[PDB]
Amino acid sequence: TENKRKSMEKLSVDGVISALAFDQRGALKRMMAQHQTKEPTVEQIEELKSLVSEELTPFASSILLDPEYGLPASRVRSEEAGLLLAYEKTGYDATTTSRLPDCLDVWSAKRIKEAGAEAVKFLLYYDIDGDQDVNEQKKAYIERIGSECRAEDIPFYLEILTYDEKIADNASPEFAKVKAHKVNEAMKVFSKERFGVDVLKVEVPVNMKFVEGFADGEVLFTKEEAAQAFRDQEASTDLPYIYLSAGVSAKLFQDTLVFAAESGAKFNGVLCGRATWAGSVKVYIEEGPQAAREWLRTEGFKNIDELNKVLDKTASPWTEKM
Repeated sequence: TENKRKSMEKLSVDGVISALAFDQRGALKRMMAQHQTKEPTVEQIEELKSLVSEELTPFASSILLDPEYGLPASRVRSEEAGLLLAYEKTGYDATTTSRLPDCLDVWSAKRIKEAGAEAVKFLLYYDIDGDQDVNEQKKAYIERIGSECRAEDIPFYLEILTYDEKIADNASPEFAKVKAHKVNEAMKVFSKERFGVDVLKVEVPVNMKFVEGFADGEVLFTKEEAAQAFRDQEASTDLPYIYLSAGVSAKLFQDTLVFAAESGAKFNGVLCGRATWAGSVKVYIEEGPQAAREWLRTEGFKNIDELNKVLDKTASPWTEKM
């Protein structure tokens, strides 16, 4: 575990993971498609990932990229930034309820390490209350990956995105009502030794947009209830865990971290994506590479710098977990 520990250190600063997430594929294409009539190209996708990597990794402990479009971007990251690579095929088949995991066809943990990565990240969709046989298949799949990573001596970062088989839209009030249970129970399953997880990458256990004080519409939760969901999450695992930002704004994500910390969560960092760099997409598409670069240096930098200042007072070192 000395090789894993020193990889873990390459992904962190002072035992805190302050990482930039840009393995988005499907979601990035949908964003780019809003601003031009032509289909987003391979060249366009590769270039924007490269710009964000070159410009913002000086201010991140590591960057998460996908092997499909992100390999050029991985090669321009700052000297001090570690690399994580995504291992799962993107998205999911919405015509079925199972969302079964599937690794990229020509990739292995060994090849990911040979690409210069210090971690393998894998995203799993998980409904704790879903079909038991579907769940058995998923658990066996994660066992395999965790074994691969042990053999190649590379940290395994498991991303869990929760869902309910019975609910199509995870932004809805009916999903917000069961999110805490979905998130916290999933973490308990995948914290077991047999899965070989080094770091859990997880959602905050509340949709803050339905919490009193944050909410503009229906209120579902008091702040106390929200705070308890965070404590329940903290008690769900002894593993290092970090928060993904998903589609929330920079400011809402920052406010959530302060709230998590005040509640008693001992999260160990974040993998923050769209909140930090989303504004660059429209600029890239409408005005080009140089204009995107100028946005990244000014506005992008401000988003990430403001994130780092919040992390310095909210996040806890993972060194106190192993």
